[PDB]
Amino acid sequence: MDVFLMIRRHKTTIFTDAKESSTVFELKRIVEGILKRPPDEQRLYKDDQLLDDGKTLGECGFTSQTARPQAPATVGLAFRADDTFEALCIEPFSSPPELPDVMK
Amino acid sequence: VLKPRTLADLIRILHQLFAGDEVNVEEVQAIMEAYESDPTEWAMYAKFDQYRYTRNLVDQGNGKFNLMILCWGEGHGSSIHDHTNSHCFLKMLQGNLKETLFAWPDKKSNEMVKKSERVLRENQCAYINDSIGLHRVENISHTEPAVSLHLYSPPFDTCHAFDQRTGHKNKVTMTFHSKFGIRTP
Amino acid sequence: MYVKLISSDGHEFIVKREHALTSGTIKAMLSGPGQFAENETNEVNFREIPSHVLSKVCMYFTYKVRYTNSSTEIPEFPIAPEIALELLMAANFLDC
Amino acid sequence: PVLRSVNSREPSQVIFCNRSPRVVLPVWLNFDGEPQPYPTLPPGTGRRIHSYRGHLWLFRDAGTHDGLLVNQTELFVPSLNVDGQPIFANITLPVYTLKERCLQVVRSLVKPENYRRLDIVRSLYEDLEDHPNVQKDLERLTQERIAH
Ligand SMILES: CC(=O)N[C@H](C(=O)N1C[C@H](O)C[C@H]1C(=O)NCc1ccc(-c2scnc2C)cc1)C(C)(C)C
Ligand SMILES: [Fe+2]
Repeated sequence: MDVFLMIRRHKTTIFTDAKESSTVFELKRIVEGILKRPPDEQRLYKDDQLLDDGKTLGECGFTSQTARPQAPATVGLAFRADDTFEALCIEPFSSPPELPDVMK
Repeated sequence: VLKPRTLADLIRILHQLFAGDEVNVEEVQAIMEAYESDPTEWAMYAKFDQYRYTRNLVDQGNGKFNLMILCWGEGHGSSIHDHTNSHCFLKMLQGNLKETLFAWPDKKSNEMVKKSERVLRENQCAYINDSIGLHRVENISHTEPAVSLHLYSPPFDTCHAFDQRTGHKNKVTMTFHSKFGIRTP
Repeated sequence: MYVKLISSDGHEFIVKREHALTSGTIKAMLSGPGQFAENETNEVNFREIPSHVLSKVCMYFTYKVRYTNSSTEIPEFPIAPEIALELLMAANFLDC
Repeated sequence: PVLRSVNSREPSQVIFCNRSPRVVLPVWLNFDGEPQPYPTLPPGTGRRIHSYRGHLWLFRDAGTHDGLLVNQTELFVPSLNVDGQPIFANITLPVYTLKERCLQVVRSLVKPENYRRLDIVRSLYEDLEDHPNVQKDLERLTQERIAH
Protein backbone atom coordinates (compact mmCIF):
# COMPACT_ATOMS: atom_id res chain seq x y z
CA MET A 1 0.00 0.00 0.00
CA ASP A 2 1.60 3.21 -1.27
CA VAL A 3 1.32 6.68 0.21
CA PHE A 4 2.23 9.78 -1.79
CA LEU A 5 4.00 12.71 -0.17
CA MET A 6 5.37 16.20 -0.68
CA ILE A 7 8.42 16.63 1.53
CA ARG A 8 8.66 20.39 2.08
CA ARG A 9 11.28 22.78 3.45
CA HIS A 10 11.61 26.48 2.66
CA LYS A 11 10.94 26.77 -1.09
CA THR A 12 11.90 23.16 -1.91
CA THR A 13 9.23 20.47 -2.25
CA ILE A 14 9.89 16.83 -3.20
CA PHE A 15 7.34 14.60 -4.90
CA THR A 16 7.95 10.97 -3.93
CA ASP A 17 6.12 7.87 -2.74
CA ALA A 18 6.63 5.14 -0.15
CA LYS A 19 4.88 2.15 1.36
CA GLU A 20 2.59 2.66 4.37
CA SER A 21 4.71 -0.06 6.02
CA SER A 22 8.02 1.76 5.44
CA THR A 23 9.55 3.64 8.37
CA VAL A 24 10.49 7.29 8.88
CA PHE A 25 14.20 6.47 8.86
CA GLU A 26 13.81 4.81 5.46
CA LEU A 27 12.26 8.09 4.28
CA LYS A 28 15.27 10.08 5.47
CA ARG A 29 17.36 7.60 3.46
CA ILE A 30 15.82 8.75 0.18
CA VAL A 31 15.85 12.42 1.23
CA GLU A 32 19.57 11.73 1.63
CA GLY A 33 19.68 10.52 -1.97
CA ILE A 34 18.15 13.79 -3.22
CA LEU A 35 19.52 16.63 -1.05
CA LYS A 36 22.56 14.69 0.24
CA ARG A 37 22.32 15.03 4.00
CA PRO A 38 22.55 11.98 6.28
CA PRO A 39 19.48 10.96 8.30
CA ASP A 40 21.18 12.05 11.54
CA GLU A 41 21.05 15.63 10.17
CA GLN A 42 17.30 15.51 9.43
CA ARG A 43 14.01 16.16 11.22
CA LEU A 44 10.69 15.05 9.72
CA TYR A 45 7.33 16.42 10.86
CA LYS A 46 3.64 15.78 10.28
CA ASP A 47 2.23 19.27 10.81
CA ASP A 48 3.90 20.16 14.11
CA GLN A 49 4.79 16.73 15.54
CA LEU A 50 8.31 15.40 15.07
CA LEU A 51 8.31 11.84 13.73
CA ASP A 52 10.11 8.92 15.39
CA ASP A 53 12.82 7.36 13.22
CA GLY A 54 11.49 3.84 13.85
CA LYS A 55 7.75 4.47 13.52
CA THR A 56 6.12 3.28 10.30
CA LEU A 57 4.41 5.92 8.17
CA GLY A 58 1.01 4.31 8.61
CA GLU A 59 1.54 4.66 12.36
CA CYS A 60 2.28 8.41 12.00
CA GLY A 61 -0.90 9.09 10.00
CA PHE A 62 0.02 8.64 6.30
CA THR A 63 -2.38 6.11 4.79
CA SER A 64 -4.28 5.07 1.66
CA GLN A 65 -6.87 7.85 1.76
CA THR A 66 -4.79 10.58 3.46
CA ALA A 67 -1.87 10.64 0.97
CA ARG A 68 -3.12 10.00 -2.56
CA PRO A 69 -1.33 10.69 -5.87
CA GLN A 70 -3.72 13.51 -6.86
CA ALA A 71 -3.68 14.92 -3.31
CA PRO A 72 -0.41 14.02 -1.58
CA ALA A 73 0.23 14.58 2.11
CA THR A 74 2.87 16.99 3.39
CA VAL A 75 6.02 16.10 5.35
CA GLY A 76 8.00 18.94 6.90
CA LEU A 77 11.79 18.86 6.73
CA ALA A 78 14.42 20.61 8.84
CA PHE A 79 18.19 20.23 8.56
CA ARG A 80 20.87 20.63 11.20
CA ALA A 81 22.96 23.79 11.08
CA ASP A 82 25.92 21.85 12.35
CA ASP A 83 25.51 22.18 16.07
CA THR A 84 21.74 21.75 16.32
CA PHE A 85 18.64 22.10 14.18
CA GLU A 86 16.95 24.95 12.35
CA ALA A 87 13.33 25.79 13.07
CA LEU A 88 10.88 24.06 10.75
CA CYS A 89 10.17 26.58 7.99
CA ILE A 90 7.89 26.08 4.99
CA GLU A 91 6.88 28.89 2.66
CA PRO A 92 3.33 28.45 1.30
CA PHE A 93 2.59 28.43 -2.38
CA SER A 94 1.15 31.48 -4.10
CA SER A 95 -2.54 32.18 -4.02
CA PRO A 96 -4.90 32.10 -7.02
CA PRO A 97 -6.83 35.22 -8.03
CA GLU A 98 -10.27 35.50 -6.56
CA LEU A 99 -12.80 33.54 -8.54
CA PRO A 100 -14.16 35.27 -11.67
CA ASP A 101 -17.83 36.01 -11.14
CA VAL A 102 -18.51 34.41 -14.53
CA MET A 103 -17.76 31.12 -12.69
CA LYS A 104 -20.31 31.92 -9.95
CA VAL B 1 -53.18 -13.26 -47.81
CA LEU B 2 -51.08 -10.21 -48.63
CA LYS B 3 -47.62 -10.66 -47.10
CA PRO B 4 -45.83 -7.37 -46.21
CA ARG B 5 -42.25 -7.58 -47.48
CA THR B 6 -41.00 -4.83 -45.14
CA LEU B 7 -42.31 -2.73 -42.28
CA ALA B 8 -42.69 0.20 -44.68
CA ASP B 9 -44.77 -2.08 -46.92
CA LEU B 10 -47.04 -2.96 -44.02
CA ILE B 11 -47.50 0.75 -43.32
CA ARG B 12 -48.33 1.54 -46.95
CA ILE B 13 -50.88 -1.26 -46.89
CA LEU B 14 -52.52 -0.12 -43.66
CA HIS B 15 -52.97 3.42 -44.99
CA GLN B 16 -54.82 2.01 -47.99
CA LEU B 17 -56.96 -0.27 -45.83
CA PHE B 18 -58.05 2.53 -43.50
CA ALA B 19 -58.82 4.81 -46.44
CA GLY B 20 -61.73 2.58 -47.47
CA ASP B 21 -65.28 3.02 -46.23
CA GLU B 22 -65.37 -0.16 -44.11
CA VAL B 23 -62.46 -1.43 -42.01
CA ASN B 24 -62.33 -5.22 -41.68
CA VAL B 25 -60.47 -5.92 -38.45
CA GLU B 26 -59.99 -9.57 -39.40
CA GLU B 27 -57.98 -8.57 -42.47
CA VAL B 28 -55.94 -5.92 -40.63
CA GLN B 29 -54.86 -8.39 -37.94
CA ALA B 30 -54.08 -11.07 -40.53
CA ILE B 31 -51.79 -8.78 -42.54
CA MET B 32 -50.02 -7.49 -39.40
CA GLU B 33 -49.39 -11.07 -38.28
CA ALA B 34 -48.01 -11.73 -41.76
CA TYR B 35 -45.16 -9.21 -41.51
CA GLU B 36 -42.12 -11.04 -40.13
CA SER B 37 -40.51 -8.74 -37.57
CA ASP B 38 -37.17 -7.38 -38.78
CA PRO B 39 -35.27 -5.29 -36.21
CA THR B 40 -33.21 -3.45 -38.84
CA GLU B 41 -36.50 -1.92 -40.00
CA TRP B 42 -37.78 -0.61 -36.65
CA ALA B 43 -34.72 -0.29 -34.40
CA MET B 44 -34.86 3.52 -34.53
CA TYR B 45 -38.16 3.45 -32.60
CA ALA B 46 -36.85 1.06 -29.91
CA LYS B 47 -36.03 3.34 -26.97
CA PHE B 48 -35.98 1.99 -23.43
CA ASP B 49 -36.66 3.46 -20.01
CA GLN B 50 -35.40 1.68 -16.91
CA TYR B 51 -38.48 2.37 -14.79
CA ARG B 52 -41.57 2.16 -17.11
CA TYR B 53 -42.37 1.08 -20.65
CA THR B 54 -42.10 3.68 -23.41
CA ARG B 55 -44.60 4.90 -25.99
CA ASN B 56 -42.87 5.64 -29.31
CA LEU B 57 -45.10 7.08 -32.03
CA VAL B 58 -44.32 5.98 -35.59
CA ASP B 59 -47.16 7.17 -37.86
CA GLN B 60 -50.17 9.37 -37.06
CA GLY B 61 -51.94 7.86 -40.04
CA ASN B 62 -53.80 10.75 -41.72
CA GLY B 63 -55.89 11.31 -38.59
CA LYS B 64 -57.70 7.99 -39.04
CA PHE B 65 -55.32 5.72 -37.12
CA ASN B 66 -52.27 5.76 -34.85
CA LEU B 67 -49.19 3.56 -35.20
CA MET B 68 -46.91 3.21 -32.17
CA ILE B 69 -44.16 0.97 -30.87
CA LEU B 70 -44.02 0.20 -27.15
CA CYS B 71 -40.84 -0.94 -25.43
CA TRP B 72 -41.06 -3.14 -22.33
CA GLY B 73 -38.23 -3.66 -19.88
CA GLU B 74 -37.83 -6.72 -17.72
CA GLY B 75 -40.94 -6.83 -15.52
CA HIS B 76 -42.67 -3.83 -17.12
CA GLY B 77 -46.42 -3.79 -17.47
CA SER B 78 -49.54 -1.81 -18.26
CA SER B 79 -52.38 -0.89 -15.97
CA ILE B 80 -55.94 -2.16 -16.39
CA HIS B 81 -57.17 0.15 -19.14
CA ASP B 82 -59.97 0.77 -21.64
CA HIS B 83 -59.71 1.79 -25.29
CA THR B 84 -62.18 4.72 -25.57
CA ASN B 85 -64.29 2.87 -28.15
CA SER B 86 -61.60 2.39 -30.75
CA HIS B 87 -60.13 -0.67 -32.41
CA CYS B 88 -56.72 -1.75 -31.16
CA PHE B 89 -54.21 -4.13 -32.72
CA LEU B 90 -51.07 -5.40 -30.99
CA LYS B 91 -48.23 -7.20 -32.80
CA MET B 92 -45.09 -8.70 -31.26
CA LEU B 93 -41.84 -7.52 -32.83
CA GLN B 94 -39.51 -8.96 -30.17
CA GLY B 95 -40.08 -10.82 -26.91
CA ASN B 96 -43.37 -11.95 -25.39
CA LEU B 97 -46.16 -10.26 -23.46
CA LYS B 98 -48.87 -11.75 -21.24
CA GLU B 99 -52.34 -10.35 -21.97
CA THR B 100 -54.75 -10.63 -19.03
CA LEU B 101 -58.34 -9.76 -19.93
CA PHE B 102 -60.70 -8.36 -17.28
CA ALA B 103 -64.45 -7.86 -17.32
CA TRP B 104 -65.94 -4.45 -16.53
CA PRO B 105 -66.83 -3.55 -12.92
CA ASP B 106 -70.02 -4.16 -11.11
CA LYS B 107 -70.97 -0.82 -9.63
CA LYS B 108 -69.99 -1.34 -5.97
CA SER B 109 -66.29 -1.83 -5.39
CA ASN B 110 -65.04 -5.43 -5.57
CA GLU B 111 -62.03 -7.19 -7.08
CA MET B 112 -62.49 -7.40 -10.86
CA VAL B 113 -62.67 -10.80 -12.56
CA LYS B 114 -59.99 -12.30 -14.83
CA LYS B 115 -61.86 -13.64 -17.86
CA SER B 116 -58.82 -15.04 -19.68
CA GLU B 117 -55.03 -14.87 -19.69
CA ARG B 118 -52.71 -15.73 -22.57
CA VAL B 119 -49.16 -15.19 -23.76
CA LEU B 120 -48.41 -13.51 -27.09
CA ARG B 121 -45.53 -15.13 -28.87
CA GLU B 122 -43.35 -13.35 -31.42
CA ASN B 123 -45.01 -12.13 -34.63
CA GLN B 124 -48.43 -12.95 -33.18
CA CYS B 125 -50.96 -10.10 -33.48
CA ALA B 126 -53.94 -9.59 -31.16
CA TYR B 127 -57.11 -7.48 -31.38
CA ILE B 128 -59.05 -5.73 -28.63
CA ASN B 129 -61.85 -3.23 -28.22
CA ASP B 130 -64.16 -2.30 -25.37
CA SER B 131 -66.67 -4.83 -26.71
CA ILE B 132 -64.40 -7.74 -25.75
CA GLY B 133 -63.35 -6.24 -22.42
CA LEU B 134 -60.39 -4.59 -20.77
CA HIS B 135 -56.90 -5.99 -20.53
CA ARG B 136 -53.48 -5.40 -19.02
CA VAL B 137 -50.25 -6.34 -20.81
CA GLU B 138 -46.95 -7.16 -19.07
CA ASN B 139 -43.52 -8.52 -20.07
CA ILE B 140 -43.25 -11.63 -17.88
CA SER B 141 -39.59 -12.30 -18.66
CA HIS B 142 -37.03 -11.66 -15.92
CA THR B 143 -34.20 -11.51 -18.49
CA GLU B 144 -35.39 -10.21 -21.88
CA PRO B 145 -37.24 -7.12 -23.11
CA ALA B 146 -40.39 -6.91 -25.21
CA VAL B 147 -41.16 -4.78 -28.26
CA SER B 148 -44.71 -4.49 -29.60
CA LEU B 149 -46.39 -2.72 -32.52
CA HIS B 150 -49.69 -1.00 -31.73
CA LEU B 151 -52.40 0.30 -34.07
CA TYR B 152 -55.28 2.29 -32.59
CA SER B 153 -58.15 3.58 -34.73
CA PRO B 154 -59.47 6.13 -34.04
CA PRO B 155 -56.36 7.52 -32.31
CA PHE B 156 -56.84 8.46 -28.67
CA ASP B 157 -54.91 10.44 -26.05
CA THR B 158 -57.36 9.51 -23.30
CA CYS B 159 -58.44 6.34 -21.49
CA HIS B 160 -59.20 5.07 -17.98
CA ALA B 161 -57.13 3.20 -15.39
CA PHE B 162 -58.79 0.57 -13.21
CA ASP B 163 -57.93 -0.54 -9.69
CA GLN B 164 -58.14 -4.32 -9.71
CA ARG B 165 -59.05 -4.40 -5.99
CA THR B 166 -62.05 -2.03 -6.25
CA GLY B 167 -62.82 -1.55 -9.93
CA HIS B 168 -63.12 2.22 -9.57
CA LYS B 169 -61.79 4.31 -12.42
CA ASN B 170 -59.08 6.93 -12.80
CA LYS B 171 -58.73 8.25 -16.34
CA VAL B 172 -55.29 9.04 -17.73
CA THR B 173 -53.76 10.95 -20.63
CA MET B 174 -50.90 9.05 -22.22
CA THR B 175 -47.39 10.39 -22.66
CA PHE B 176 -45.02 9.82 -25.57
CA HIS B 177 -41.38 8.94 -24.95
CA SER B 178 -40.46 9.53 -28.60
CA LYS B 179 -42.12 10.76 -31.77
CA PHE B 180 -40.88 9.54 -35.17
CA GLY B 181 -37.59 8.40 -33.65
CA ILE B 182 -36.84 11.61 -31.70
CA ARG B 183 -36.95 11.92 -27.92
CA THR B 184 -39.72 14.19 -26.60
CA PRO B 185 -39.44 15.06 -22.88
CA MET C 1 16.48 10.31 -11.86
CA TYR C 2 15.06 13.51 -10.34
CA VAL C 3 14.78 16.91 -12.02
CA LYS C 4 14.05 20.34 -10.53
CA LEU C 5 11.09 22.39 -11.77
CA ILE C 6 11.13 26.04 -10.71
CA SER C 7 8.02 28.23 -10.63
CA SER C 8 7.67 31.93 -11.41
CA ASP C 9 7.63 32.79 -7.69
CA GLY C 10 10.76 30.74 -7.06
CA HIS C 11 9.39 27.50 -5.63
CA GLU C 12 11.56 24.50 -6.45
CA PHE C 13 9.80 21.20 -7.25
CA ILE C 14 11.92 18.05 -7.42
CA VAL C 15 10.02 15.24 -9.14
CA LYS C 16 11.05 12.00 -10.82
CA ARG C 17 12.28 12.47 -14.37
CA GLU C 18 9.89 9.93 -15.89
CA HIS C 19 7.06 11.70 -14.07
CA ALA C 20 7.93 15.07 -15.64
CA LEU C 21 7.98 13.49 -19.10
CA THR C 22 4.23 13.30 -18.72
CA SER C 23 4.48 16.82 -20.19
CA GLY C 24 4.84 16.70 -23.96
CA THR C 25 6.96 19.85 -24.07
CA ILE C 26 9.16 18.71 -21.18
CA LYS C 27 9.58 15.40 -22.98
CA ALA C 28 10.59 17.28 -26.12
CA MET C 29 13.10 19.34 -24.13
CA LEU C 30 14.81 16.55 -22.25
CA SER C 31 14.56 13.46 -24.47
CA GLY C 32 16.46 14.80 -27.47
CA PRO C 33 19.62 16.91 -27.66
CA GLY C 34 18.29 19.21 -24.94
CA GLN C 35 19.02 16.55 -22.32
CA PHE C 36 21.12 17.90 -19.48
CA ALA C 37 24.80 17.29 -19.94
CA GLU C 38 26.26 16.27 -16.59
CA ASN C 39 28.16 19.57 -16.36
CA GLU C 40 24.70 21.23 -16.19
CA THR C 41 22.13 21.46 -13.39
CA ASN C 42 18.84 19.57 -13.82
CA GLU C 43 16.71 22.72 -13.51
CA VAL C 44 13.91 24.00 -15.73
CA ASN C 45 12.58 27.48 -15.00
CA PHE C 46 8.91 28.11 -15.75
CA ARG C 47 8.93 31.86 -15.31
CA GLU C 48 5.19 32.31 -15.94
CA ILE C 49 3.71 29.30 -14.06
CA PRO C 50 3.15 30.20 -10.38
CA SER C 51 3.82 27.71 -7.62
CA HIS C 52 0.23 26.96 -6.66
CA VAL C 53 -0.39 25.67 -10.18
CA LEU C 54 3.05 24.10 -10.73
CA SER C 55 2.61 22.05 -7.54
CA LYS C 56 -0.79 21.04 -8.95
CA VAL C 57 0.91 20.00 -12.20
CA CYS C 58 3.25 17.53 -10.49
CA MET C 59 0.23 16.16 -8.62
CA TYR C 60 -1.18 15.32 -12.05
CA PHE C 61 2.18 13.77 -12.94
CA THR C 62 2.05 11.27 -10.09
CA TYR C 63 -1.67 10.72 -10.77
CA LYS C 64 -1.07 9.90 -14.43
CA VAL C 65 1.93 7.67 -13.76
CA ARG C 66 0.06 5.78 -11.05
CA TYR C 67 -3.22 5.08 -12.85
CA THR C 68 -2.21 4.78 -16.52
CA ASN C 69 -2.08 0.98 -16.34
CA SER C 70 -4.62 0.45 -13.55
CA SER C 71 -7.09 -2.02 -15.03
CA THR C 72 -10.37 -1.93 -13.04
CA GLU C 73 -10.99 1.52 -11.49
CA ILE C 74 -9.34 4.94 -11.26
CA PRO C 75 -10.33 8.03 -9.23
CA GLU C 76 -11.12 11.44 -10.68
CA PHE C 77 -8.47 14.13 -10.83
CA PRO C 78 -9.81 16.97 -8.64
CA ILE C 79 -9.49 20.59 -9.76
CA ALA C 80 -10.62 23.44 -7.51
CA PRO C 81 -12.42 26.26 -9.38
CA GLU C 82 -9.94 28.95 -8.29
CA ILE C 83 -7.01 27.23 -10.00
CA ALA C 84 -9.00 25.88 -12.96
CA LEU C 85 -8.27 28.75 -15.35
CA GLU C 86 -4.59 29.06 -14.37
CA LEU C 87 -4.17 25.27 -14.50
CA LEU C 88 -5.70 25.06 -17.98
CA MET C 89 -3.17 27.58 -19.26
CA ALA C 90 -0.26 25.63 -17.78
CA ALA C 91 -1.59 22.40 -19.28
CA ASN C 92 -1.92 23.96 -22.72
CA PHE C 93 1.67 25.20 -22.46
CA LEU C 94 3.04 21.95 -21.04
CA ASP C 95 1.11 19.85 -23.59
CA CYS C 96 -0.26 17.25 -21.21
CA PRO D 1 -20.73 2.44 -42.24
CA VAL D 2 -18.03 0.31 -40.60
CA LEU D 3 -18.89 0.94 -36.93
CA ARG D 4 -22.29 -0.78 -36.85
CA SER D 5 -23.91 -3.61 -34.94
CA VAL D 6 -24.48 -6.72 -37.03
CA ASN D 7 -28.02 -8.10 -36.87
CA SER D 8 -27.06 -11.44 -35.32
CA ARG D 9 -30.25 -12.25 -33.36
CA GLU D 10 -27.95 -14.47 -31.25
CA PRO D 11 -28.58 -13.17 -27.70
CA SER D 12 -25.78 -12.40 -25.25
CA GLN D 13 -26.38 -11.46 -21.62
CA VAL D 14 -24.08 -8.68 -20.42
CA ILE D 15 -23.16 -7.06 -17.11
CA PHE D 16 -22.76 -3.29 -17.33
CA CYS D 17 -20.62 -2.19 -14.40
CA ASN D 18 -20.13 1.53 -13.73
CA ARG D 19 -16.97 1.83 -11.66
CA SER D 20 -16.60 5.52 -12.54
CA PRO D 21 -17.67 8.49 -10.39
CA ARG D 22 -19.87 9.73 -13.27
CA VAL D 23 -23.43 8.92 -14.27
CA VAL D 24 -22.81 6.62 -17.24
CA LEU D 25 -24.83 6.75 -20.44
CA PRO D 26 -24.66 3.45 -22.36
CA VAL D 27 -24.72 4.16 -26.09
CA TRP D 28 -25.68 1.44 -28.55
CA LEU D 29 -24.80 1.74 -32.25
CA ASN D 30 -27.68 0.50 -34.36
CA PHE D 31 -27.39 -1.41 -37.62
CA ASP D 32 -27.13 1.83 -39.62
CA GLY D 33 -24.32 3.01 -37.32
CA GLU D 34 -26.37 5.73 -35.61
CA PRO D 35 -26.13 6.07 -31.80
CA GLN D 36 -29.17 5.35 -29.63
CA PRO D 37 -28.92 5.95 -25.87
CA TYR D 38 -29.99 3.62 -23.06
CA PRO D 39 -30.93 4.11 -19.39
CA THR D 40 -28.27 5.81 -17.30
CA LEU D 41 -26.22 3.92 -14.70
CA PRO D 42 -25.44 5.71 -11.41
CA PRO D 43 -21.91 5.42 -10.00
CA GLY D 44 -21.23 2.06 -8.36
CA THR D 45 -24.18 0.27 -9.92
CA GLY D 46 -24.21 -2.89 -12.00
CA ARG D 47 -27.02 -4.27 -14.15
CA ARG D 48 -27.35 -7.43 -16.19
CA ILE D 49 -28.79 -6.42 -19.56
CA HIS D 50 -29.96 -8.09 -22.75
CA SER D 51 -27.84 -7.81 -25.89
CA TYR D 52 -26.62 -9.76 -28.91
CA ARG D 53 -23.31 -10.95 -30.31
CA GLY D 54 -21.74 -8.42 -32.65
CA HIS D 55 -23.43 -5.33 -31.18
CA LEU D 56 -21.36 -2.20 -30.62
CA TRP D 57 -21.45 -0.21 -27.39
CA LEU D 58 -19.70 2.82 -25.96
CA PHE D 59 -20.17 4.78 -22.75
CA ARG D 60 -20.25 8.47 -21.86
CA ASP D 61 -20.83 10.90 -19.01
CA ALA D 62 -24.59 11.27 -19.15
CA GLY D 63 -24.34 14.98 -18.38
CA THR D 64 -21.29 16.21 -20.26
CA HIS D 65 -20.84 13.44 -22.87
CA ASP D 66 -17.25 13.05 -21.69
CA GLY D 67 -15.85 9.78 -23.05
CA LEU D 68 -15.48 6.73 -20.83
CA LEU D 69 -13.57 3.47 -21.11
CA VAL D 70 -15.00 -0.03 -21.05
CA ASN D 71 -12.56 -2.81 -20.20
CA GLN D 72 -9.93 -0.09 -20.88
CA THR D 73 -10.94 0.44 -24.55
CA GLU D 74 -13.62 2.82 -25.84
CA LEU D 75 -15.70 0.28 -27.82
CA PHE D 76 -17.35 -2.86 -26.45
CA VAL D 77 -18.49 -5.82 -28.54
CA PRO D 78 -19.74 -8.93 -26.72
CA SER D 79 -18.78 -12.36 -28.00
CA LEU D 80 -21.18 -15.27 -27.51
CA ASN D 81 -21.99 -16.52 -24.01
CA VAL D 82 -19.77 -19.58 -23.73
CA ASP D 83 -21.63 -22.01 -21.44
CA GLY D 84 -24.21 -19.34 -20.56
CA GLN D 85 -21.84 -17.30 -18.51
CA PRO D 86 -22.36 -13.51 -18.72
CA ILE D 87 -20.00 -11.07 -20.44
CA PHE D 88 -18.57 -8.29 -18.25
CA ALA D 89 -18.22 -4.65 -19.35
CA ASN D 90 -16.27 -2.64 -16.78
CA ILE D 91 -16.85 1.13 -17.14
CA THR D 92 -14.01 3.31 -15.86
CA LEU D 93 -12.70 6.81 -16.14
CA PRO D 94 -9.83 7.22 -18.58
CA VAL D 95 -6.72 9.05 -17.50
CA TYR D 96 -7.58 12.35 -19.14
CA THR D 97 -4.89 14.76 -20.16
CA LEU D 98 -4.59 17.63 -17.72
CA LYS D 99 -5.86 19.99 -20.43
CA GLU D 100 -8.97 17.94 -21.23
CA ARG D 101 -9.60 17.57 -17.48
CA CYS D 102 -9.54 21.32 -16.84
CA LEU D 103 -11.68 21.99 -19.93
CA GLN D 104 -14.18 19.56 -18.39
CA VAL D 105 -14.06 21.47 -15.12
CA VAL D 106 -14.53 25.00 -16.43
CA ARG D 107 -17.26 23.91 -18.82
CA SER D 108 -18.80 22.66 -15.58
CA LEU D 109 -18.64 26.16 -14.04
CA VAL D 110 -19.23 28.75 -16.80
CA LYS D 111 -22.07 28.73 -19.36
CA PRO D 112 -20.96 28.58 -23.03
CA GLU D 113 -22.50 32.01 -23.68
CA ASN D 114 -19.69 33.32 -21.46
CA TYR D 115 -16.61 31.30 -22.44
CA ARG D 116 -15.07 34.29 -24.22
CA ARG D 117 -15.47 36.48 -21.12
CA LEU D 118 -12.60 34.51 -19.53
CA ASP D 119 -9.12 36.04 -19.65
CA ILE D 120 -7.37 33.14 -21.34
CA VAL D 121 -5.64 32.98 -24.70
CA ARG D 122 -8.27 32.59 -27.42
CA SER D 123 -6.62 29.32 -28.46
CA LEU D 124 -8.61 27.89 -25.53
CA TYR D 125 -11.96 29.48 -26.39
CA GLU D 126 -12.28 27.22 -29.43
CA ASP D 127 -11.05 24.31 -27.30
CA LEU D 128 -13.77 24.94 -24.71
CA GLU D 129 -16.40 25.15 -27.46
CA ASP D 130 -15.17 21.84 -28.95
CA HIS D 131 -17.55 20.05 -26.62
CA PRO D 132 -17.12 16.26 -26.34
CA ASN D 133 -19.38 14.58 -28.88
CA VAL D 134 -19.86 10.93 -29.75
CA GLN D 135 -20.10 11.20 -33.53
CA LYS D 136 -16.90 13.25 -33.55
CA ASP D 137 -15.34 10.28 -31.75
CA LEU D 138 -16.97 7.78 -34.12
CA GLU D 139 -15.29 9.78 -36.88
CA ARG D 140 -11.91 9.15 -35.25
CA LEU D 141 -12.56 5.51 -34.35
CA THR D 142 -13.66 4.39 -37.82
CA GLN D 143 -10.58 6.03 -39.33
CA GLU D 144 -8.50 4.37 -36.62
CA ARG D 145 -9.79 0.95 -37.70
CA ILE D 146 -9.29 1.61 -41.43
CA ALA D 147 -5.58 2.00 -40.59
CA HIS D 148 -5.25 -1.56 -39.24
C1 LIG E 1 -32.78 -8.30 -32.15
C2 LIG E 1 -32.11 -7.01 -31.71
O1 LIG E 1 -30.96 -6.69 -32.06
N1 LIG E 1 -32.88 -6.20 -30.88
C3 LIG E 1 -32.43 -4.90 -30.36
C4 LIG E 1 -32.18 -5.09 -28.85
O2 LIG E 1 -32.90 -5.77 -28.13
N2 LIG E 1 -31.09 -4.48 -28.27
C5 LIG E 1 -30.07 -3.64 -28.92
C6 LIG E 1 -28.87 -3.80 -27.94
O3 LIG E 1 -28.24 -5.04 -28.10
C7 LIG E 1 -29.53 -3.87 -26.56
C8 LIG E 1 -30.81 -4.68 -26.83
C9 LIG E 1 -31.91 -4.06 -25.97
O4 LIG E 1 -32.59 -3.15 -26.43
N3 LIG E 1 -32.06 -4.58 -24.69
C10 LIG E 1 -33.04 -4.08 -23.72
C11 LIG E 1 -32.30 -3.22 -22.71
C12 LIG E 1 -33.03 -2.46 -21.80
C13 LIG E 1 -32.36 -1.70 -20.83
C14 LIG E 1 -30.95 -1.68 -20.75
C15 LIG E 1 -30.27 -0.93 -19.70
S1 LIG E 1 -28.81 -0.12 -20.03
C16 LIG E 1 -28.74 0.46 -18.41
N4 LIG E 1 -29.74 0.09 -17.63
C17 LIG E 1 -30.63 -0.73 -18.36
C18 LIG E 1 -31.79 -1.27 -17.62
C19 LIG E 1 -30.20 -2.42 -21.68
C20 LIG E 1 -30.88 -3.19 -22.66
C21 LIG E 1 -33.54 -3.84 -30.62
C22 LIG E 1 -34.89 -4.27 -30.07
C23 LIG E 1 -33.20 -2.49 -29.98
C24 LIG E 1 -33.61 -3.68 -32.14
FE1 LIG F 1 -54.77 -1.73 -24.32
